[PDB]
Amino acid sequence: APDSVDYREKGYVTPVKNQGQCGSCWAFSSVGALEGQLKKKTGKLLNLSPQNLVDCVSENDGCGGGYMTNAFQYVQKNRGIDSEDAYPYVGQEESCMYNPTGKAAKCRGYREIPEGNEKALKRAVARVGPVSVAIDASLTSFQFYSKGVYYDESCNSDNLNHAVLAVGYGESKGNKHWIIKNSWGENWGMGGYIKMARNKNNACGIANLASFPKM
Ligand SMILES: *[C@@H](C(=O)O)[C@H](O)C(=O)N[C@@H](CC(C)C)C(=O)NCCCCNC(N)=[NH2+]
Ligand SMILES: [Ca+2]
Repeated sequence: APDSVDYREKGYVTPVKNQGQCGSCWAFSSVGALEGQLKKKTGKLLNLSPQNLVDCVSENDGCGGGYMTNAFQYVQKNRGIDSEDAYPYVGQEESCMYNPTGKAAKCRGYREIPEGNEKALKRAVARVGPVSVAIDASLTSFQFYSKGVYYDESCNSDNLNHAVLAVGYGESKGNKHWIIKNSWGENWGMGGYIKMARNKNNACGIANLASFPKM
């Protein structure tokens, strides 16, 4: 794998969204990974709809939370997911209103990254594209993060609670990092992004629940 990669630079990443108060981080994380694969396979960069996943992925619990693997499994079974235009985010649970006419991507399965393995994660990011991951996002320091490579020793790898998107990795000031796209709006962090310490004993559990959709 290359020393660094940044998928934002290749145009594989849509703009930063804002999930609001709904517990739908898992939906934003999922469409982020599907959006990456869509661009890589078609050349089109398009917003896919997290609302579609929130209302329809019945293995999950809407605004009460969910998993990305369950979301990819839904898109495969359903034979598609709508675009954001065809199924707009409203930040609260509604009945399923999927319309195949608005279908913008498909999914033929998903793959998990070996638990805790940051090197497999790096290679997945290098080979595949943006990868859905989960972290401990509960610390005050994460929430008020503004710039630099994030590291806080109180972060708990066994307390995953927030799903994000790994869109690259690199190194700043001799500190290795992952480039992480969050869903708290473009004002948060560095334009809605965060560089999180890489190769520091799986900090924040970034490699504990990673996965990506097959397309
Ligand atoms: C994340 C967020 O909006 O900030 C959001 O609360 C979320 O979904 N968290 C996940 C945990 C990460 C993906 C590690 C969540 O808590 N999943 C478990 C939800 C409980 C499942 N219930 C049903 N019926 N499946
Ligand atoms: Ca499942």
